[PDB]
Amino acid sequence: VWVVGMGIVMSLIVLAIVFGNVLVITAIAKFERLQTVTNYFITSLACADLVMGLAVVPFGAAHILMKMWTFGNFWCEFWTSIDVLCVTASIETLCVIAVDRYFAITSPFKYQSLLTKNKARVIILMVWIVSGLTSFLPIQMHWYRATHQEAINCYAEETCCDFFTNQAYAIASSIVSFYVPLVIMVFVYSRVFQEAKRQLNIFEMLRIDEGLRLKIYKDTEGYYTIGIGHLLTKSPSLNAAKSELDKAIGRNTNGVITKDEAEKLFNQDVDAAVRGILRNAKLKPVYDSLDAVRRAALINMVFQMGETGVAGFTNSLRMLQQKRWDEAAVNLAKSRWYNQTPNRAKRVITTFRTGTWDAYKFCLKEHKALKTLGIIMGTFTLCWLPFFIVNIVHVIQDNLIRKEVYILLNWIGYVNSGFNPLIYCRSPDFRIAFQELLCL
Ligand SMILES: CNC(=O)[C@H](Cc1cccc(Br)c1)NC(=O)[C@H](Cc1ccc(C(N)=O)cc1)NC(=O)[C@@H](c1ccccc1)C1CCCCC1
Ligand SMILES: CC(C)CCC[C@@H](C)[C@H]1CC[C@H]2[C@@H]3CC=C4C[C@@H](O)CC[C@]4(C)[C@H]3CC[C@]12C
Ligand SMILES: CC(C)CCC[C@@H](C)[C@H]1CC[C@H]2[C@@H]3CC=C4C[C@@H](O)CC[C@]4(C)[C@H]3CC[C@]12C
Ligand SMILES: CC(C)NC[C@H](O)COc1cccc2[nH]c3ccccc3c12
Repeated sequence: VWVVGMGIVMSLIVLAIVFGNVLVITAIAKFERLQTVTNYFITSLACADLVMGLAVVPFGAAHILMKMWTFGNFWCEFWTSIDVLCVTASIETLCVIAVDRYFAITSPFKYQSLLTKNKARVIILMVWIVSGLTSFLPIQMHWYRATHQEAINCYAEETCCDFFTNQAYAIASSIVSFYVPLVIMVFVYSRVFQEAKRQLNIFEMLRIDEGLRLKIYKDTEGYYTIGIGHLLTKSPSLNAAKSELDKAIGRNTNGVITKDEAEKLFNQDVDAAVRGILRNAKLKPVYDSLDAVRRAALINMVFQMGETGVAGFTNSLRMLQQKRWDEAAVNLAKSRWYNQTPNRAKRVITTFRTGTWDAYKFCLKEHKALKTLGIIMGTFTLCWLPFFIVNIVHVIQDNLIRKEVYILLNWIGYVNSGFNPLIYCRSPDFRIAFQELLCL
């Protein structure tokens, strides 16, 4: 009675997919900084969604509104071949991203790919080549067709294009195209989240709660600071901070250093804090009585307040040595250090209390980047898994699943093509990128 409301919602979906994915593709094409191995795979993923929104979803909406197929038999064997192609090439790309992110975090070059940009193009071509054989060869050679009468009536009729497949195809094609790359993706990327948390480091811990500024700034106390929380001087003079900066770097800096020399200062200060923990008589027994995680929290305090200041927590150092983490967490809260900087002290106290990195989960920028990739994979799973689960259940018990439920679940996977550009807005780098492109 009212197909307009359904038709308008469908028209807004096609527009959101074409606009959103062309926006992602152009950002990677125009900006030199975005040319990376991951964004190459993002382009392959965005191209799959673009062909989805151009050549698949519009004809799928016309098929629903007209209750028939008005584009002929040739286009539908193609429309179905393209539809299966974009879903296969999407899950395989995600599987390649999860595997590529695994080797990046297990390598010494943490968060950086072991592939060159030319190898990434070779993998993408192979992905579409293998996906092309999986999607086109069964459809064009008619390896999918069923044998019953209702299916043969739809094949011989040009105005009917319901996707009837035999049970062997619906079982095999779902497993080889979707389930196998999905299970590998979920398993491998589950390990990336484990390694990111397990390989969490005091150098990344201090980077999180003190940031990085390669130009001179003032900290919460007003003192001049540069790098990763490297105190230059407590004097209000700016030449004094600049003069002390030149002595540490060995160069007239004018208050500006690079990241290569900012980390060298950071590595010096961390070693200075550790060397001060071992020399101090009060901190030495506590440090030897701690695991690697709680050792990092103790160096975090010494990094911020100095060796003499951390030794002042007389009671807290008793119980951190006495393995009584919960009691030490309360005394650490009752301190000027908690009142001064509570968000940092909260993360340190939690580290002392739980002995884990729960307070620094997804705080590092690279770990934020890995979380968004997890949302792309998780949302893709939630949108297509009900459809593919119903595929298998329909094969076992044929009478159970109606086509109204089948089309509904298929379109939940259809709207997934527009979610990727929205999820990429979690990145400040794409956010700046599309602001430039949209001229905002
Ligand atoms: C070595 N070169 C880099 O690392 C450049 C450098 C850079 C920085 C700032 C502006 C520009 Br222009 C370029 N960063 C980039 O290439 C960023 C790095 C990044 C930063 C923060 C986050 C997060 N928190 O989710 C995520 C990634 N990549 C991205 O955003 C990409 C991306 C991939 C996966 C999830 C979300 C975003 C693309 C999203 C879609 C369009 C194109 C980007
Ligand atoms: C038969 C028709 C309908 C299917 C459409 C196939 C198209 C969209 C496929 C075929 C080859 C694919 C390309 C293969 C290699 C690359 C290199 C990479 O840096 C960006 C993506 C890009 C450029 C792919 C995008 C999608 C692609 C162009
Ligand atoms: C296949 C038919 C039916 C639909 C239209 C296909 C379009 C969307 C495909 C075919 C080839 C694709 C291109 C292949 C290669 C590149 C280079 C890359 O650096 C940016 C994306 C870009 C430029 C792709 C954009 C999308 C593209 C033009
Ligand atoms: C309107 C119909 C044609 N749409 C198809 C789905 O969007 C995507 O379907 C699949 C993608 C990848 C592998 C697949 N194996 C199948 C077996 C039966 C039905 C769909 C699929 C399928």
